[PDB]
Amino acid sequence: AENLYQIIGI
Amino acid sequence: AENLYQIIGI
Amino acid sequence: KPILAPEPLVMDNLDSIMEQLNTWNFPIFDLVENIGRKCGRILSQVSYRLFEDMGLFEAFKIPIREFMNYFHALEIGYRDIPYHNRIHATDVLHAVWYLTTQPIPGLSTVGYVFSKTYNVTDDKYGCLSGNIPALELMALYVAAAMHDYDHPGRTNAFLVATSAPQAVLYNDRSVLENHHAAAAWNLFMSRPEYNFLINLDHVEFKHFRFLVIEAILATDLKKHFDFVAKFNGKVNDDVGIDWTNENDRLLVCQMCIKLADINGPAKCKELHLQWTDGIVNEFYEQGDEEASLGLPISPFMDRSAPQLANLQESFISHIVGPLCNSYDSAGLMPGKWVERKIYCQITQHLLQNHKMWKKVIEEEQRLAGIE
Amino acid sequence: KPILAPEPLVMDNLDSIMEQLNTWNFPIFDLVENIGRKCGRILSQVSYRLFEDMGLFEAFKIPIREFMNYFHALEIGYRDIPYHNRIHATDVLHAVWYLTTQPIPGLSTVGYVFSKTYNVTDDKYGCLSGNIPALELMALYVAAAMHDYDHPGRTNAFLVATSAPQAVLYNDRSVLENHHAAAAWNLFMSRPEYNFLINLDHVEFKHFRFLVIEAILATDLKKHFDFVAKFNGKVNDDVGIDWTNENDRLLVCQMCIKLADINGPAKCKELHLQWTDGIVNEFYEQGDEEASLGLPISPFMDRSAPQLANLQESFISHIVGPLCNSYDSAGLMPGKWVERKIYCQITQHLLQNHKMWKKVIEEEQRLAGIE
Ligand SMILES: [C][C]N([C][C])C1=[C][C]=C(C2=N[N]C(=O)[C][C]2[C])[C]=C1N([O])=O
Ligand SMILES: [C][C]N([C][C])C1=[C][C]=C(C2=N[N]C(=O)[C][C]2[C])[C]=C1N([O])=O
Ligand SMILES: [Mg+2]
Ligand SMILES: [Mg+2]
Ligand SMILES: [Mn+2]
Ligand SMILES: [Mn+2]
Repeated sequence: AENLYQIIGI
Repeated sequence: AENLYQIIGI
Repeated sequence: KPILAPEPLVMDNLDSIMEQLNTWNFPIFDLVENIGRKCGRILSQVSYRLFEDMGLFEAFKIPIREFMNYFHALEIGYRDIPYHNRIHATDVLHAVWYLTTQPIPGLSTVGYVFSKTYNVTDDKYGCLSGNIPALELMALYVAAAMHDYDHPGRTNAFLVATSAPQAVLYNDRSVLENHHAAAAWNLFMSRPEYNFLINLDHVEFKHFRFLVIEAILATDLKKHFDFVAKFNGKVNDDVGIDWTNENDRLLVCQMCIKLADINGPAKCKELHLQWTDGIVNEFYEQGDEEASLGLPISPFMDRSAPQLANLQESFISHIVGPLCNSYDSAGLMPGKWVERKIYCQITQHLLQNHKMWKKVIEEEQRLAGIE
Repeated sequence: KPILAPEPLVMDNLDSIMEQLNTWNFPIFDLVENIGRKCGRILSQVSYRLFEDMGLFEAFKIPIREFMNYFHALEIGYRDIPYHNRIHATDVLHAVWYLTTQPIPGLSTVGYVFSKTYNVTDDKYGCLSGNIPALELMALYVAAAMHDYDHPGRTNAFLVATSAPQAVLYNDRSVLENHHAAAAWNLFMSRPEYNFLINLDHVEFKHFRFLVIEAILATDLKKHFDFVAKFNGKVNDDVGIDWTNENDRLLVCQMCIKLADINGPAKCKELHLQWTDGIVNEFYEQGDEEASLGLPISPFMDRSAPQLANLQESFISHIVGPLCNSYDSAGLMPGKWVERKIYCQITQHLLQNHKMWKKVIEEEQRLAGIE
């Protein structure tokens, strides 16, 4: 889930 | 050092 | 210009629908339609109902007028953005109330405050209200009411990347959560008419403020995995959760507010779809702003090429899934005995929604492969 | 109204005294007298001298005009309070430069930047500049210049207790350090004429900002023991300090800035006494404000009953002592080989000052007992 973590900022 | 920690906030 | 609450503090026309405050799938949008979008009194009325159910008004001698005035001002503070509006705040407050008050199978119980919808006679169920002091519960409820105050409709990453004034003010460290807590407390301390905690002593007020700030800051998703790891480490310990420890109770309250902030996927199909529509609308607005500013469009925020199913599946499998699993493994998940096994509506709804999103993703992939 | 630097960027009359920038006991107050208290150009001139000695002007193609303008604005930002003024900022910048650049016995060395006062031919000495990249060193120097920007002359506890607007803004979490970093970066980003980092790419600028913010926030004394414990745990590990790890280098820079922020007791007798006089004057002003506000007077802040010797002894034995011991045990403490043993001026000065304060305390106790 690279995109989800990028959105969150992790 | 209760007073010193109180000043620092610890 | 103090934002005073309307003269009728209690609305009788809602007394019927508030009767459904004891169920997880609360028709909040029907309540919004009944009350009216112009007035925006949903959060104040729901908070008043929950406080009456708990009895915190008599426990802490809370003045009704100041409480209603401050919560109406809090409602006014919330912006009319698709997702992070007063409806979300009301939903999170209802969810924290449900998690704290509803019976929990096997939870042993040790002033303290119990809800009027709880059966104390039965010994096979417990509630978090019986292990968490009333002051901490009130702090958790207030923080849930304040969790997303004055939300600008943008994520932390967008604010950091664009060098927004809020990001510079908080040094790119939990910009949204710090802003929410700071604005809420500044509003609380700005007017004497909003001081509904006048009956608390100096030490109790400081402890309440600390608990509210910690709970608000726990809602940040950037530190989600840190909280999950800490909670898992505490639970897997042979000592387990100690309800006589202030730190353990604070961690439990933070986990409750974190779970309630993302409770949308854990609801029924209609509520989950409506919340998903709201959040993707907010994402699309953010992506349009990013395109206007010239920055590359963030994933899932492209209106031209939606990925709603992928976003929901990833969010459920990565964020909501592990959090719900940890909360259930700790033993704090509400449920019922089936005759002995434990049945949880929240977990079943989450599994059903995840299966629905997986089916949608598979269908979309098959359709794309055919073409 | 941009605060532009004076047209002469370099002052020739100081060129002599800057020659003593290579020694720990730098006569900074003599430099203040020479430059003049009205202009307040000490920090800009010292920073320019240090940057020329390192060569960061040519390494990063730093424009001289923007650098001088921003550092003059930073000098103007510092208030004329007894201790946390531009003199303290200059002292901390000089101390971080001394710690990073001066030879360290036994420190192995691995772009990188070396000072013009360092002998690279010798293989028995090392410097932190040979193990820390130039960007990180520049970030550390800038953070030291920004560590106490816009200090109000009051401690964190006073701001939290009095519910100051700064405390409410940052939710009682490192109020002073967050305020300093936020104000410094807002000043940097407010005017194009202060942008001396225009030649850095987007990623490098973000990394530089992150390093500066982390170093500034490390200066908080409320988290002093946390940093000390973390550093001791990292050093006592069999792996030890790894200079190829970004986190280890960040921790080393944070420890350097923390040690430099409280370097006063580690200096000679005259400088230590002057800094002690300044800090106790600031404490007395804070105590007078507390008495005016009706709050109980904090310890060591009562002008009527001074406890300067007790305060200094406690500060040296509890704060400066363990920090210096950890820094020396890590092996980063500057010194010289004596012929093989290591001689450190900083540790000897700290021990002498501690003995002086113990003697003063014993004499005062004996005098009180006689009466
Ligand atoms: C602002 C927090 N966040 C954006 C990063 C976010 C909010 C809401 C939802 C969300 N998604 N699905 C729903 O059903 C409603 C809520 C829980 C997801 C995210 N997220 O992390 O992507
Ligand atoms: C503001 C930080 N602090 C007040 C809590 C403080 C500043 C400076 C000194 C100080 N004392 N002695 C000196 O020689 C000069 C400086 C290092 C001590 C303290 N402190 O923690 O009490
Ligand atoms: Mg939030
Ligand atoms: Mg400081
Ligand atoms: Mn939220
Ligand atoms: Mn300082």
